[PDB]
This record gives sequence, C-alpha cells and structure tokens, in this order.
Amino acid sequence: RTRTVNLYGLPAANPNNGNEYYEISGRFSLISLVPTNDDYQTPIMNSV
Amino acid sequence: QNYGLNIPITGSMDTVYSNSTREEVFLTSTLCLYYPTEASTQISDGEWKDSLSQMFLIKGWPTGSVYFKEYSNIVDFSVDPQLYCDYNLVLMKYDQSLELDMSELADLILNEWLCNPMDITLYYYQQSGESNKWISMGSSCTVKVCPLNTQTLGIGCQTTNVDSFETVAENEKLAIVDVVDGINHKINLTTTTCTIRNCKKLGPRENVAVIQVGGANILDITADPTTNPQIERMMRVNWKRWWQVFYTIVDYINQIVQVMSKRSRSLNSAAFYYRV
Ligand SMILES: *[C@@H]1O[C@H](CO)[C@@H](O)[C@H](O)[C@H]1NC(C)=O
Ligand SMILES: *[C@@H]1O[C@H](CO)[C@@H](O)[C@H](O)[C@H]1NC(C)=O
Ligand SMILES: [Ca+2]
Ligand SMILES: [Ca+2]
Ligand SMILES: [Ca+2]
Ligand SMILES: [Ca+2]
Repeated sequence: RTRTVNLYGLPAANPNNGNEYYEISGRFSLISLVPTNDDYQTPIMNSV
Repeated sequence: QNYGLNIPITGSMDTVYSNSTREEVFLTSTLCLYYPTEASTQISDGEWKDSLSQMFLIKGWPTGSVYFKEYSNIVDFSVDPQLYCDYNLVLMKYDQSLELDMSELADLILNEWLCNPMDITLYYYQQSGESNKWISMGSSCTVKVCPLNTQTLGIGCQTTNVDSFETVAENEKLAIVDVVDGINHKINLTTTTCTIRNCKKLGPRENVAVIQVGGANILDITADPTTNPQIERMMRVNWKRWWQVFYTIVDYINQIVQVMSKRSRSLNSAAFYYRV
C-alpha cells in the first residue's frame, strides 16, 4: 500500500523470517604459529 | 701385588688328605632358596619358613643362615634377577612354552657375564665372537634388528622404515639374543621400559644351582646348537607336592652344596659385572 514496490534488497523489518537462525557450513584453514619446545630439536641425529 | 696369579704351585702326590670340611662350610656359608609364589600358595601356611629353618638346623646349618626368597614366576624373576645371597638354589617349575625363557634365565644366572652399556638410538653394534650376546631386560623387551652391509645400508630392511626391521624377540621380560658375529646392526628397542647390555660370557658362576621341578631336561645353557652339556649344578626332580619337594631339598642339602661352590661369589647381588 505504498509507492515503493518491486525493489531488490532486504529490509531490516523482519530479517529472521520466523527462523531461529541462518546457518552456513564450510572448511576453515589456519596456519598460525605455536610454541613447541617439547621437541628440543636436535634429534635428527646421524646414527653412526 | 697380584695374589700370585703367574706363579706355579708345586704340589705333591703323597701328602695325606686333610679331614672333612662340611661342618665349617655349613657354619660359614648361607643357604638360600628362590621359590615361586605357587609354592607358598599350595603350602597354605606361613610358619613354613620357620619349620624349614628348624629342619635345616637339625640338618646342620646354624639358624640365621637359610634365607627364602619368593618370585611371582620364571619370566618375571628374569627381569634383573639379583641373587642377594651366598648358596643360591633356584627352584623352577616347568610348564610348556616357557622352555626358552627358562633356559635363558638358567644361562644368565649359571654363567658369569661381563656387561657393557649400549646406546641404541646412536650407535650400531656388532657381536665380537662366540661368547658375546645382547641381554635385554625390562617390562617389555621387543627387539627388532636391521643388519647393515659394507655400505651402511640395511640388508632385507631399510634403516628408516622400522616395520622392515627383523624382529628377534618380542615381549619377553628377558631376552638373550645372538646375531651373526661381524655385522653392524641398528636396533629398535623401546628404551623407556627395556634396557639392553652387550655381555661377554666369562666362565661359570659355580655358586648358583638350578633345580627344575617338572618335565624333561630341556635347559640348553649353551646357545650354540652343536653342544648341549649337562652341568652338575642343573638338577631335575619330579614332583606333585611342594612340601615333598622342600623336604627332598632339606634332606639332600649336603649333596647339593657339595656340588656347588662358595668361592665364586660376588660383592654385588647383581647377576653380571657392569663395566661401563
Ligand atoms: C681331622 O679328622 C680326623 C678324622 O679321624 C681326626 O682324627 C683329627 O683329629 C682331625 N683333626 C684335628 C686337628 O682334630
Ligand atoms: C622404535 O620404533 C618406534 C616406532 O614408532 C619409535 O616410536 C621408537 O622411538 C623407536 N625406538 C628406537 C630406540 O629407535
Ligand atoms: Ca624385513
Ligand atoms: Ca629370554
Ligand atoms: Ca653371537
Ligand atoms: Ca646348545
């Protein structure tokens, strides 16, 4: 009952649309650092 | 000074025999037994130590001289068997599939071994000759060897892939392993539990005697297969009742110690000479 009809978008009036939540799945890769002194790395030693 | 090691002792063939010495060896030595827990369990007692001690006293040993020791079983006694004691008699119950470990224990205690340490993760190790073995003792001694050729590359096995290593004794408490003498080897032995020593075999520890209780004579103390000598210190008595076994021991103790000797005792209760 208004001027604005057939506009593409998503207003903030009722975004949930009766849903408890919107979900998304996927894979999540990470290459972050970490301290590992438990190695105490000088074993690759040459057995002789 | 030496004790006279390189000086001859001219004797004679007409000197008269000096008289008996059984009394003095009884009054000096200390007899000592190693029996399984099964023996006490079947005896169902706890004054039996006292009864046996008094029987030995009537047999001719002073009171504080017979010492009893208990081990759970042969394989568990095999892990560092410390003979804390002077005349050792190891009663040993035979049961099938314990042939090899029982023989290994008999070898280890009957013969004197000079053992050096081994650092498994670092160095390769040979066996010098016929008298050398590797003795591995601990809670779980799984031994996997990889022999190396002239080019330091394993034969039948790659030094990197431990699966290809040839297993030579798995999950024993004691393992006396021989390998072809003159080839370097890489060993993968579970260093947390088991410890492995490079042991030469000196002459016989002619103090401890082993009394097998069950089946036929099987103890091949000599790892070489061409020879299976029978030592007088390896006795074998059939049985049904542990009380009968102990009474036989007490009755015939004089003969057993006459077979054994006292001079071959070491200060350490350890069953080998650790020479670092
Ligand atoms: C040694 O034993 C013999 C056995 O007849 C005995 O005659 C002798 O007296 C003993 N030696 C000593 C010093 O008593
Ligand atoms: C033996 O191999 C296992 C294989 O996982 C390894 O974990 C262990 O560190 C190795 N031990 C030695 C002494 O090389
Ligand atoms: Ca292999
Ligand atoms: Ca063994
Ligand atoms: Ca050998
Ligand atoms: Ca043999």
